[PDB]
Amino acid sequence: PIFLNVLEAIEPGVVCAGHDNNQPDSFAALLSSLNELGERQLVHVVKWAKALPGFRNLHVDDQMAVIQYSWMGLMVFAMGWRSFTNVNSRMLYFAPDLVFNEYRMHKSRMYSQCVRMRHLSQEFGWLQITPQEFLCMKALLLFSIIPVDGLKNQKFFDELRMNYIKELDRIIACKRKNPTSCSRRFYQLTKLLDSVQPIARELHQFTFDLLIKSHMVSVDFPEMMAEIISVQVPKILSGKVKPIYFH
Ligand SMILES: C[C@](O)(COc1ccc([N+](=O)[O-])cc1)C(O)Nc1ccc(C#N)c(C(F)(F)F)c1
Repeated sequence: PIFLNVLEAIEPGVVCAGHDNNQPDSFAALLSSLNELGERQLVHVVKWAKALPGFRNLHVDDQMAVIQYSWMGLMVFAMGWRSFTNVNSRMLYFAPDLVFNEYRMHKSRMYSQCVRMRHLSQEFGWLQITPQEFLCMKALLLFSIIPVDGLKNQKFFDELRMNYIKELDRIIACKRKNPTSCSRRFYQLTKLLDSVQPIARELHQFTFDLLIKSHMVSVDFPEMMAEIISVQVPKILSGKVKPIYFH
């Protein structure tokens, strides 16, 4: 299983937020830690993406763009998996040192989004998503958001995305002789993948609004994140960059 061996091999390890859990919870501290954790994960998402089969085929400018557009969604999906495996969806496992209970979900002012991610977390269990399906679905997520005006080399991207879908087909067919069974599974997985997008959108909107008023609530945005929120996120929010839904 060359393809799956690679996905397993490059899967990022544990990333901590550096949050002070000995301090009473506050909006400013919780968000600063989410921001810092976001940036720490981006470092790994970039290394992960660049090590993915065929990613180098993409034009250099498209590589960066795709990573930045998919950043939020990729983190959402992996976070939901961690919440399921580590705490059976009882809380949201953003990081070992940044676990959200309902109180934190509320204090962060991201309650609706957190609840949707908890539901996603539960879905991993309800649908009995295997670790290999998770890995392949997450890679596919990276190739699920593009600009209307197109990428520099759209054809290369279309080929790569198609190949990742084919790998998902193979993983689904592995140990499934009945085509009907494969079809139902593909339906379930693509429906689950689609559900990630609306969640990332709510987080993008929240993050955008927060940055614009950051100086009013004492929230610290890392240099890199601020740039991406001000340059890339608005393209998504204004409809210039859109997710590719299956349904
Ligand atoms: C509020 C914020 O810190 C904003 O972080 C951003 C994350 C991504 C972008 N972006 O443009 O792709 C912008 C901002 C945040 O949502 N941070 C995090 C940090 C870690 C994780 C994880 N795991 C998550 C997520 F995805 F679970 F919501 C969110």
